[PDB]
Amino acid sequence: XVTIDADLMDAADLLEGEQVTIVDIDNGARLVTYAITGERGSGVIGINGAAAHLVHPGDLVILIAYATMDDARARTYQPRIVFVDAYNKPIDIGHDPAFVPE
Amino acid sequence: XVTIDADLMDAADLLEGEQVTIVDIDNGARLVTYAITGERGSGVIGINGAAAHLVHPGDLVILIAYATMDDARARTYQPRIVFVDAYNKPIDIGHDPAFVPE
Amino acid sequence: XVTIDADLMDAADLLEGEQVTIVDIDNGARLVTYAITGERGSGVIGINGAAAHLVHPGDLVILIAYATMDDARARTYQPRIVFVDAYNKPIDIGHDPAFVPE
Amino acid sequence: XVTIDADLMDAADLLEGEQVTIVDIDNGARLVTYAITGERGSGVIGINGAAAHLVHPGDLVILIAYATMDDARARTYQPRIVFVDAYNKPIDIGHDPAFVPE
Amino acid sequence: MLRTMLKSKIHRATVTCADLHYVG
Amino acid sequence: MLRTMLKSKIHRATVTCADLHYVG
Amino acid sequence: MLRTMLKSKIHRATVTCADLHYVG
Amino acid sequence: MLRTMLKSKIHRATVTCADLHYVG
Ligand SMILES: [N+]
Ligand SMILES: [N+]
Ligand SMILES: [N+]
Ligand SMILES: [N+]
Repeated sequence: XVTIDADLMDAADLLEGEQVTIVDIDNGARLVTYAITGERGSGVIGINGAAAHLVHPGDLVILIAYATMDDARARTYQPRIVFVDAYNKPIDIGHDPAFVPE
Repeated sequence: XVTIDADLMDAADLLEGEQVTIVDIDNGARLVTYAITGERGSGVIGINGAAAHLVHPGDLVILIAYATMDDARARTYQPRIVFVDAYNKPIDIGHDPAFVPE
Repeated sequence: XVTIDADLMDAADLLEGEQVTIVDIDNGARLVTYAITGERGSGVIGINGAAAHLVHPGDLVILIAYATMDDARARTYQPRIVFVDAYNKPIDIGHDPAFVPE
Repeated sequence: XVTIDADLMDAADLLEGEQVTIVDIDNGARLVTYAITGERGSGVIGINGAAAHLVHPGDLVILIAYATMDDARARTYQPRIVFVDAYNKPIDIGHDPAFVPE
Repeated sequence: MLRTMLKSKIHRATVTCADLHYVG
Repeated sequence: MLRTMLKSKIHRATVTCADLHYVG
Repeated sequence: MLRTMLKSKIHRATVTCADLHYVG
Repeated sequence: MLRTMLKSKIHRATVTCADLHYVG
């Protein structure tokens, strides 16, 4: 795969090559791939190759990465949660995966 | 995703954000997501977003988390197994994934 | 899940609770679960709960576990490969996942 | 599973037994297995067992392996990307998963 | 060497709600 | 002992393109 | 750096029972 | 903290054989 706007990768603490799970709100597909850096500021969320069987243009998707860490660290760990607008621009960054803005 | 009663998360040694596999007894669906803390004592098992394609209200589900650990530790490791009643209240906590109460 | 004859778990270096992938030769199903110790010498390969949607009695299955390890160790690592007969008794143990006896 | 030409395993930094994800360009199948060393220089990409339900001869596939590593290392990590020709011979090796030759 | 081991199980829990538009 | 924890989420993103022949 | 490697294989085992209500 | 990163890719490889009874 998935090509992500560099701005979105930075906002979400995703590195080029980092494993990424994609889930599709529209059809319920779930798959695992890796991030590819997309043109900064373009808003690209591009699905390449095999994954285009499961994800289609215009779909609403969630992108997820996981970390493995010591138990002690996991108890204080804070995720990077990035809410985007209709143009895939980051409008809110926080700790709560269930937070919705406005 | 999955919103879990805080009482159930504590009983099962699940942290907010911890990866969780869900398997559905009724339809056989299997998916991977993360835990979101639900209102303590409410009995909430809530399926949010994309996963609602695969899991439906009233379904019986199993929630599973895994740990990675040194071989030496794994030989003495004891899981946290939480059996719940019809209202998602914890009625038994033990080491045996196959134990059933009464 | 999957209940495995203790003899088979020992032969394959599987611990109780260890994550296990099951693939089904007959129908092509692939799923991830954990091992439960079965009665020693019974030959039990039991599929419990949700996984019984995908795996049926009499199916031929492969059981797989993975380890995570340092690059240096992985270059010399030797898996535990257990070939079984029609009664799920271990007849050969070796290093080669592609080896077939007789 | 998947039997891979030893030349391709070496080119891609894959060890015998290393976990491998296969995605199928033709039908969109996605599965997880491990690498088996194939005859060096033969161009073999062989799908064995259960995975032959999902992958068929003549399909175009992508083979992927992942590593787990410290955050500091991940920021400078460079993958091994192997582009092959119509005969599964390596024609380009680089760092960019999205690079296409000529 | 690291093994992956079961650490938590909540079993035969009843899903109380399931909807595409709920976030968490 | 190691836990697997959510670390990044980008949510309700709109797929801008999706095609079998694009590589990245 | 960590690799994920096959460590155990039991192959062409015959499933002896498979039922939705058995727990283990 | 550990990240999971792509380390190997072989792409647009052609499957030369695929059969249920071959072991490896
Ligand atoms: N959500
Ligand atoms: N690609
Ligand atoms: N069970
Ligand atoms: N095999």
